Amino acid sequence: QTLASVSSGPKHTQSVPALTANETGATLPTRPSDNVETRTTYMHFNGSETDVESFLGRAACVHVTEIKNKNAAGLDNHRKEGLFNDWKINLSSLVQLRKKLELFTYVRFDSEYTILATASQPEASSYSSNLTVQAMYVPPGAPNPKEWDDYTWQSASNPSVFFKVGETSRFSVPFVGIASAYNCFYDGYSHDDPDTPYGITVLNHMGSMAFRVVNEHDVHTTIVKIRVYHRAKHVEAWIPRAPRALPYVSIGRTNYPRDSKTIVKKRTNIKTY
Amino acid sequence: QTLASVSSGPKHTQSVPALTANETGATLPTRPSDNVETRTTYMHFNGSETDVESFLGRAACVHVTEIKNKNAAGLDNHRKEGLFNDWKINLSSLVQLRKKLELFTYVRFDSEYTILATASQPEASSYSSNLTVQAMYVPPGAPNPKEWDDYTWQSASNPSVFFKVGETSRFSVPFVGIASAYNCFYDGYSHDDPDTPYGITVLNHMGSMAFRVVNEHDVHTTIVKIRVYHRAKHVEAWIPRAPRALPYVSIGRTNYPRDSKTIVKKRTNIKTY
Amino acid sequence: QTLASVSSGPKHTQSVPALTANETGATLPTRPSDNVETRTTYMHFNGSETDVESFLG
Amino acid sequence: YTVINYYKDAASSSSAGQSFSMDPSKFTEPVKDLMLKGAPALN
Amino acid sequence: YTVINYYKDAASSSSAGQSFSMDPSKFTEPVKDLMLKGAPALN
Amino acid sequence: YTVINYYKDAASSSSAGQSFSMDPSKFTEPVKDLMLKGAPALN
Amino acid sequence: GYSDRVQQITLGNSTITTQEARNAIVCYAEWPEYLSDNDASDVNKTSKPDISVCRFYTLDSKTWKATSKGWCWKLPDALKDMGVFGQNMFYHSLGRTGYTIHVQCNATKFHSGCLLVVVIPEHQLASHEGGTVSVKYKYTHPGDRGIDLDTVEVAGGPTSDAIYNMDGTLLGNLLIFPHQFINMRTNNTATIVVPYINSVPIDSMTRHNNVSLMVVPIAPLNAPTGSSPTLPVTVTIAPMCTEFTGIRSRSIVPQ
Amino acid sequence: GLPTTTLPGSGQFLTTDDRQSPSALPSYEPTPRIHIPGKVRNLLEIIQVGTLIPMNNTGTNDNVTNYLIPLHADRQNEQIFGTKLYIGDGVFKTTLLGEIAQYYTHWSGSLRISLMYTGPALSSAKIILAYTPPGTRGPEDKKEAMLGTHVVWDIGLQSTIVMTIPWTSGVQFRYTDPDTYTSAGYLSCWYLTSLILPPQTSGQVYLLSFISACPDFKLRLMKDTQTISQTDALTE
Amino acid sequence: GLPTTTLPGSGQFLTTDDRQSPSALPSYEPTPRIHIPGKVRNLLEIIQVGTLIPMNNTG
Amino acid sequence: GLPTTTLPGSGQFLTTDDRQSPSALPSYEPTPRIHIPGKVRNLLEIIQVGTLIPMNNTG
Ligand SMILES: [Ca+2]
Repeated sequence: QTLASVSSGPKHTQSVPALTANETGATLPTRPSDNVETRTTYMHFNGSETDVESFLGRAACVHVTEIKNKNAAGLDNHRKEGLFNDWKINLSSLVQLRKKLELFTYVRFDSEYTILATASQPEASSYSSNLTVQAMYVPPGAPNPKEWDDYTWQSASNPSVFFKVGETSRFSVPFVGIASAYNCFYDGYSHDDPDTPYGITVLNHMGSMAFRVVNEHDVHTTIVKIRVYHRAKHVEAWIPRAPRALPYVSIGRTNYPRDSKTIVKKRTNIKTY
Repeated sequence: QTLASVSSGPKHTQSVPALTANETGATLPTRPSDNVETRTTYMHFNGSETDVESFLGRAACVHVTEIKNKNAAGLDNHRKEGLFNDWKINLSSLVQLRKKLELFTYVRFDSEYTILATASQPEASSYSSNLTVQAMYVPPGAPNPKEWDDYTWQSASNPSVFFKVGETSRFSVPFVGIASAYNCFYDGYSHDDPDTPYGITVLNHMGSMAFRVVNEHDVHTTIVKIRVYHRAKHVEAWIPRAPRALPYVSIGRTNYPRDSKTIVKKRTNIKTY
Repeated sequence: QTLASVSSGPKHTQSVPALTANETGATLPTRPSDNVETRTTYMHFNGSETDVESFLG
Repeated sequence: YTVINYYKDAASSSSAGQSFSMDPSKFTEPVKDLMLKGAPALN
Repeated sequence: YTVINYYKDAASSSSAGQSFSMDPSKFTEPVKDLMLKGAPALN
Repeated sequence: YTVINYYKDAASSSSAGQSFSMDPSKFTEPVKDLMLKGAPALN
Repeated sequence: GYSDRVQQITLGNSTITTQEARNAIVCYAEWPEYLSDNDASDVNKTSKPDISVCRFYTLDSKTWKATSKGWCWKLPDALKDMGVFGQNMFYHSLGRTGYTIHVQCNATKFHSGCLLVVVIPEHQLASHEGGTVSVKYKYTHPGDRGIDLDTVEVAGGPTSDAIYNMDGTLLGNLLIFPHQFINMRTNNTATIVVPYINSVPIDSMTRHNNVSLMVVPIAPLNAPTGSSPTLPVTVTIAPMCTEFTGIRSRSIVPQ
Repeated sequence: GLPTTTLPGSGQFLTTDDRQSPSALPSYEPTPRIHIPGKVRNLLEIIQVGTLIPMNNTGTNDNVTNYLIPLHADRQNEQIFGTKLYIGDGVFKTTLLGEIAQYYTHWSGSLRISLMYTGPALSSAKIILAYTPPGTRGPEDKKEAMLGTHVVWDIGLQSTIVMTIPWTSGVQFRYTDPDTYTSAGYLSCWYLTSLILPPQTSGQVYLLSFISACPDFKLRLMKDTQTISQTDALTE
Repeated sequence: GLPTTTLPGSGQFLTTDDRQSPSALPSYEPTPRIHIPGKVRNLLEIIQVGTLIPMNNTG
Repeated sequence: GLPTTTLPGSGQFLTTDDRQSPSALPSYEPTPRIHIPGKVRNLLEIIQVGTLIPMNNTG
């Protein structure tokens, strides 16, 4: 038992806790017993669910993509045809999690990736194909796939997972930052150039993931949609910031819509209840 | 804590570590503190990921083959028809892993084989057949399959695995070399003959693997593709060599394309940045 | 370590292991050191794979 | 309850426990000179 | 390495170990009178 | 973390640990007479 | 008073001397030694001729021209006609040995040029043709002559590409192998002690070369004005800790 | 009949996992190990060995002359060579260090550059080797260059000069793949005095440069290289 | 070959579970942590900080 | 309800594995062993016995 409130009686002192000076920049821990006669009560509470481990410890969808399985004969752009796809791992494309991460400035953690692949056959097909997807972790510098069945899929040194459509794949990934933490924000540039981008840093690089169906083609086309979920484990977060108020518009940019002008709800009278 | 660098101040000695003699064939471990005033810093690093166990400890694709399941009635060459196939286990057909192995001269390890079999029905079929593949380990000297359902598949003494298409098979294999290690290179011949091959030695033999679908035939044909992955465990490697620069052209031969003449990137001026 | 072969030198004895009598129905365990000068070497082998449990296992 | 790690890498393990070392002060009273509730904020 | 039997019947258990009690003699020297390598096979 | 081998054969086991017995010298200083950094390479 | 530069190597009834050395390399930090019982397989007794084979044999000289590409010798092949060593090498089914390789090239404080002297364990050569064509036995078994890299390529022989190490790898990375340089301004010679390196305890000395000594000009030879534009290159080699086994009738090889 | 629950990922084949599996050859006895010199335990062992840099990148075809840095007599204040410090690219890409660095994603550590003089014994020279940390342009002259990490080389008996490139960085790891934020600076060479040849001598003299890593070095996040590929599987 | 019985829920992906999984990058060494002021452990830490209320909601 | 993860190879039938299985005849009592001369334990036992070589291969 920790006390939520203590028994407190009347006052008539020179010690006035009700008065302070917010000019100082401080917020003194006043308690109701500083301005009211109180009774003893117990916290009966530890605050587990608000620990940052908790707060960022659940899987959230961070990306949805699509691939296909057709007959690649005569097709000159496998990527455009949808025979394989990429994903430049980033956690700011889907907004639900992005607002959570951004509550802090620097963030360090391990990742638990769960990949779901569901299939659909939108047009006339005799049966539903049982496909196998390959997910390849392509670190910057490794050769990029160009065709759905390149030498690249050999993946001799790049980690890859093979799993069935309808199933799910799960693996953990260590904190892969080149610095001591990930930058939720970065008020800088890659080099002092007049035209180089701002904010986006390799200091947030987590990689690129490549996807494909390992099977050949049937008579029909099968559409595979991939959903990537991320869960943060072994979390560390520094420097809390102001919540995001305006809509997001772009990945890795604090840019906000210019026609968004009413985030705060309005009344008519400051006196109404 | 191991030191990455020590604190080091100005110098004016007769002890000149900046000067040496590369004629000797040695590379002395100079450190930045031999030519610069330094500060103390810590390694904060052990070098786990560069251990050869690590380097060769991940699965890499070492072969892709295909088999089928039709009606073998009237077919006189089951092998050509694709009712069963072979594979003379070798780790130099796919280049990604081959360049890694060849960084060393002799190499000793255990193998962890993972076999994936995916199916495809390229032409009009009512449903997708659920097939079972048999993978037989055929040591040199054992009788070779001739038909898809020979007495050979009885496999009374040859190890074999049965698994379903869409699934995967995994087993380990002990170091099966007749010598103390595997030869990544061999500057020799089988016997002193003027016409016998060069390089290729039974000293690299790992075997031959036979594949087939155990099921009979349906009304349609089913195409099964087999991908074999190899992972090295309990690794030992001796005598490091120069990396491969030129493209590979043949299995077990150091031969390289004769029209490949520019492996090193060129400038215009040795002075440009 | 079990010995595969022992060091063995020249001979000139009355003890002739190279001669026997197969009429008896026996096969005496001669070793190369009975007819050749040898060096010491180790079995480095137990014979697991030839156990009948293995053979029919 | 019990838990034994089945993997070699530390990343593989499940969630870390509750910090129990909360301290809102770095955020609520980062003042140089200590201010005591009840005494004049500014003298 | 470890192994515990999950079944009641002895038949259910895996393979028996290596015999280590090889003795080719019953097959290679089943002679009544002992013959010594090096001495006259027949005297 | 814990690991017990479920199989009889040594090949069946997972990856071997980190060697921790690195020694670049056999490759970087295979000289007969010892050379000391700081002293004349050739005298 | 002694120097890293002046040295004497006495092996059998031959003594070599150099007054301009640059230390010497002992491959993989290992000195030659005979085969041990723990490592032995073959039950036979090994023959150790000693001082009759473990002495220095001098190969036919080479001529360093300003356009020279390099030279390659294969061991034990290069010493197959060298006195009692070659004899023993063809009467036994198996042999084993290490060597002391001494490469010589003297000049003038006015010359400049640099040779790379390297020993490559298992130097599997690439063919002139490429594809699935193998380098014919006789081309990797030139004997004392060795492989002269600026000779026109023939069908079934190796490539003549020093830049590609005749094997598909680049010249600059040849430094990962025990090597030594012969920098005229400094050097005079290069000495390399080679232990037995193989995946088998003992082997056939005729169907397999364990190493190939390579001498490659890196910095072109540049002689003083009015001086002779060439310099000879001499290679002296001594087998050490030699063992032979499987004696019988003379081995029969192609040619 | 022990109640269980299977988890997400069940049945997946992650090429990078490490578990036990049954041996297909039970009871089999591997050949005994014999001693073999030159055992490699870690890749960090071999990148400490210096190999030649093809600094004379000029040309169209690979040729032994790529490793030779030309030097000219009676030239003063002039520049000998320049290059960026992209170990996964440019002149360092084919070297042993750059070759192995490209199997990993991150790198960190100090580098060793040796320059070996091959000119006549009766010649003389004084050269200046410099390392310009990131943040500016490559030096345009010796004056600009000498303001950074540098070594003045006096050519003599001691044939080679060794300069270490101390880890000069904010972030603790740089990418091997050329990325702007993680660039390592420049490297350049100039005459501090000039090359002087003796009578009866002429032409060009060359320098051989070697690259290797210091014990300082680290490489992480293993990946596939761009230095090898194929269009079809190979056959015998 | 230990007899088991799989339970309802087998194979489900509950975004809120917390279990071990294999590391895709085995043997990898994360960058060392450096000291960084302003560490947040619980959200209850930061809501104790007063922020302005837009009470003049009019407009 | 103990959380598990099934691995590659699950369900395969490798003729060469060695594991436990349920007995189809539980409680059954095998006939007692009687002594029988000529027990063979290893194949290396019998190849030490010499047999005739058909050297006159002619015919
Ligand atoms: Ca149907």
